[PDB]
Amino acid sequence: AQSIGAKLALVIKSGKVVLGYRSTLKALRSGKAKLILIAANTPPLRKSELEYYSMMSKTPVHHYSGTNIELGTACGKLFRCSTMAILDAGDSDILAD
Amino acid sequence: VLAVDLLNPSPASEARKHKLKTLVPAPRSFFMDVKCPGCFTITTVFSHAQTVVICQGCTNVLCQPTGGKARLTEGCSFRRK
Amino acid sequence: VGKNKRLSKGKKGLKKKVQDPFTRKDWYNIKAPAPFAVRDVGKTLVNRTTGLKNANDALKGRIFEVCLADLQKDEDHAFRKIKLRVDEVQGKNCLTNFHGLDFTTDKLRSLVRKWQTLIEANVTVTTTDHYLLRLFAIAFTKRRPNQIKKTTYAQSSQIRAIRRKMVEIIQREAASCTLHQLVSKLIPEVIGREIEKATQGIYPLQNVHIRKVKLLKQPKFDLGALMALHGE
Amino acid sequence: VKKRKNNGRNKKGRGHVKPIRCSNCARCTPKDKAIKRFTIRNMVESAAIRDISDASVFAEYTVPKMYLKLQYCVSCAIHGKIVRVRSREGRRNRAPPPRVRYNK
Amino acid sequence: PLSSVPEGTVVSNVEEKPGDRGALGRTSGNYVTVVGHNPDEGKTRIKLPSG
Amino acid sequence: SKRTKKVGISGKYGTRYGASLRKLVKKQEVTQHARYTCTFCGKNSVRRTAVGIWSCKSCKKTMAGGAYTVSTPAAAAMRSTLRRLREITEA
Amino acid sequence: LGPQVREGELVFGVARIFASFNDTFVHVTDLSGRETICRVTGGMKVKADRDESSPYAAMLAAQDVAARCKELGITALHIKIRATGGNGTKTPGPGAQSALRALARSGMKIGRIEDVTPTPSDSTRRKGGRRGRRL
RNA sequence: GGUGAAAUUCUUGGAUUUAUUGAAGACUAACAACUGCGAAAGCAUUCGCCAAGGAUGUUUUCAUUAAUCAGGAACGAAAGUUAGGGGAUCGAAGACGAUCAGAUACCGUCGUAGUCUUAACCAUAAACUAUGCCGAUUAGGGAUCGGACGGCGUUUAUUUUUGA
Ligand SMILES: [Mg+2]
Ligand SMILES: [Mg+2]
Ligand SMILES: [Mg+2]
Ligand SMILES: [Mg+2]
Ligand SMILES: [Mg+2]
Ligand SMILES: [Mg+2]
Ligand SMILES: [Mg+2]
Ligand SMILES: [Mg+2]
Ligand SMILES: [Mg+2]
Ligand SMILES: [Mg+2]
Ligand SMILES: [Mg+2]
Ligand SMILES: [Mg+2]
Ligand SMILES: [Mg+2]
Ligand SMILES: [Mg+2]
Ligand SMILES: [Mg+2]
Ligand SMILES: [Mg+2]
Ligand SMILES: [Mg+2]
Ligand SMILES: [Mg+2]
Ligand SMILES: [Mg+2]
Ligand SMILES: [Mg+2]
Ligand SMILES: [Mg+2]
Ligand SMILES: [Mg+2]
Ligand SMILES: [Zn+2]
Ligand SMILES: [Zn+2]
Ligand SMILES: [Zn+2]
Repeated sequence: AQSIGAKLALVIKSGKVVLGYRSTLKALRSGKAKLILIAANTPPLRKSELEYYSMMSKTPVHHYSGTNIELGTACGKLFRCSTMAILDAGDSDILAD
Repeated sequence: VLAVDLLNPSPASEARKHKLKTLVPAPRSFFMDVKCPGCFTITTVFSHAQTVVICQGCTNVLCQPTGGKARLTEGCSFRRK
Repeated sequence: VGKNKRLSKGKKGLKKKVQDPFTRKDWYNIKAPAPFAVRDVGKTLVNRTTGLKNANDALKGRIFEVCLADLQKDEDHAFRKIKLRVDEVQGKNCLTNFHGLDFTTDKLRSLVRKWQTLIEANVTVTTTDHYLLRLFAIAFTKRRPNQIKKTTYAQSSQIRAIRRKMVEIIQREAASCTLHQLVSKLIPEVIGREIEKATQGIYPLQNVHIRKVKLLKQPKFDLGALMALHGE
Repeated sequence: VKKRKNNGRNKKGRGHVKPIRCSNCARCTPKDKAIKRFTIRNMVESAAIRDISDASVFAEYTVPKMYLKLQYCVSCAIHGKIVRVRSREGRRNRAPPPRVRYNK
Repeated sequence: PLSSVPEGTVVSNVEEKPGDRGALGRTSGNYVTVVGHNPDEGKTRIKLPSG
Repeated sequence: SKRTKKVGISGKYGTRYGASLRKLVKKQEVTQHARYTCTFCGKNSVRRTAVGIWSCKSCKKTMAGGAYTVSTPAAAAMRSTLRRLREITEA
Repeated sequence: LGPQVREGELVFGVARIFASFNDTFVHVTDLSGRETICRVTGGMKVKADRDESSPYAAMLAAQDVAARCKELGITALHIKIRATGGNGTKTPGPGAQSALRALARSGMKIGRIEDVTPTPSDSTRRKGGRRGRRL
């Protein structure tokens, strides 16, 4: 799962993504999200709620293998992050698989 | 020995020295045109390619990288250009 | 030496009365399992059955070393010795079954030689009958007829490839077998000749052998199975 | 002065090597420094083979061999006459001695 | 129950007899180790903190 | 502006109890007053309440640990052993 | 008294000769190792205790084994020579071969010679120190 | 039993020896070499996981980013020190048996610290190739370990190309 680190860095530079929980849900209502990521140590109730929204909106979900600290530093930010959504891909190819 | 013409070595003697130790360095690699049996196209492939080369048509492998010069698929033909 | 005893019998003692304990011994015959050719393998000694001391209790945990040459009536198997453990005692007869295998000491020392490579591996396996037994394997490098180089050494990467191949073959052959079925495969050395063929590409690898086999666990006694191979 | 070019050790290209126990006095010496002899012999001496041969129950019989590898420290090596002092020029000769193949 | 346990595991608050609710190994940083089973006449060997 | 050369936290004891005894207690006091990152929420706020109780000031979780440390080497080694033993043997 | 058997057949035993550099042991058991038939050591014959390992003492000790085992009915032997082993010399003592001949000359039958010296794969530390016995 | 020869010690309260079974701690024989790897000290049973390194191959990329270093810093055998666990084997100190004119020794039977491991100190060795590091040039030869290139055959496999 070493490839996801390089793919995510490119998306930040080229495409547009939104970080956090409240903003991620608001993107799911619009139905124009393409991929959401979930950290390992997010609360289990919050995890199960997010997957249900994805099932209604039928968008793919990816389970990150690290904590919420590692997800934040994987995006160049200096703060924790638990969930995020990719509104559109840039020059990357994350949505290919 | 003790009386040699260093300016004009024989071509046979220069084909055995290291690629950098001749009178003037020169590469010993080349390019080649590979004929994929499936298609009629032509692709230029380095002799020492480090990457798996895919043909434009029908998406077939043509070479496998290795330590020295890449080995071609058995059912293929090439010419040194 | 006669004249060295100082304390002798000890603090205080007295001589004995009854001697010659061999007047109360008995002799029994020993039998062999089904696959082997000859059944009689020798005689055994024990105290006579009496009150408070049954004889059959003393003849239920003994093992014997019998060379495979004697069992098969063939001098080819002159370097392998196997053990037979007694289970049930009929009238003046002891019944036995398989309990292990081992090379002779001199054959193993003659195989190992300098300027060669020694490859060795082991793996545990269980049969359809719930027998837990372990197998050892051994092989050596083979010289080439036109070879001029002094030493024949394999690369450690190749050694691991052979070792991986050895384990896979042993597990596959012993995966679906019984103890009686497995023994019938040990004496013609089926495992060795199949290993040599598979590892041919990696390196020649002369002298493939199964060094020894010992078993770890046994199921319930199941007297019906023992009589099936015996008394044929 | 150096008495030997190799320091009488045969160790170049590494820093350390585990020692072994001498087979006579149980001394510790590096493995590369010890004198090693490999010997193959019969179980019984040549005069006794006939008595064993005709007392066997296997028609013709071949008594097995015994294989040993003895290895000594230098102090015990030249007291047991395994090796002996050589001349200054004859020291630098590592070919094994030519065993007698005619025996007069 | 101590029977449904492989050898080598550490446990705590072990019952001397089934139903007495804990007697052995119940102090800070202590445990007991199972050693082996006897499937017939079911009985288990254990090692106590004192040895 | 360091205020001490080597005494450290155990400077409140003055010149009592002997030099050696102060060193051993300092080894154990330093590790119990520090803060550790929570394993559930991720924030850096976990502090000891009782002799063997540690709780997070943010997500309010409470966990039982060592006397003066969140976990002990013996207890940590057992989880890996138990995990490795379980998954190969039964799966 | 002895095992009943036809005249053609012969019954087998095994002899375990332990020959160290200080004494020699001659021991005869049944086909398994459980039952001991006879055992005489080299020290019983000699009275000077520096000759317990002498090859002469082994011959005398081996002779009366054949006599004592003759009436039990056993007529053939297997041989298992062993040295001290372990951290020892691993070379059988001087009396190892003398006893073997005396068994053959006395009239007993012989088969399946072997060496059963115990050898370690990697041993504990050996007695003596790092400097050895300096005499 | 042990020795050049003996003694102390253990033994019919069955020693030593024989076969089967169990527990504990240490160590990895033979293969093993004028052979491999690491900055040195050092490193040898199997397999899984984790990060690192040299050489070779290259019609990839950067363009002087380099050499050696007073003070300063990381690692540094064995013995020794501070706290727990472990303690089979060997064995400083110590107690006996012989030897000797004497024997607080060499030889023999016992044996504590130590020998092993976790967390911290110590910074010395004939730490040796008694030979500092970078670069250029100077003579003949045959072996060997790692990578590449060329070639006639033999061997062999669901076999070719590869490997020996
Ligand atoms: Mg080097
Ligand atoms: Mg050194
Ligand atoms: Mg109670
Ligand atoms: Mg003696
Ligand atoms: Mg001397
Ligand atoms: Mg006894
Ligand atoms: Mg062990
Ligand atoms: Mg090597
Ligand atoms: Mg080994
Ligand atoms: Mg300096
Ligand atoms: Mg040290
Ligand atoms: Mg130490
Ligand atoms: Mg204390
Ligand atoms: Mg200690
Ligand atoms: Mg001792
Ligand atoms: Mg003293
Ligand atoms: Mg110095
Ligand atoms: Mg110096
Ligand atoms: Mg030269
Ligand atoms: Mg050559
Ligand atoms: Mg080469
Ligand atoms: Mg080639
Ligand atoms: Zn095509
Ligand atoms: Zn010596
Ligand atoms: Zn928390």
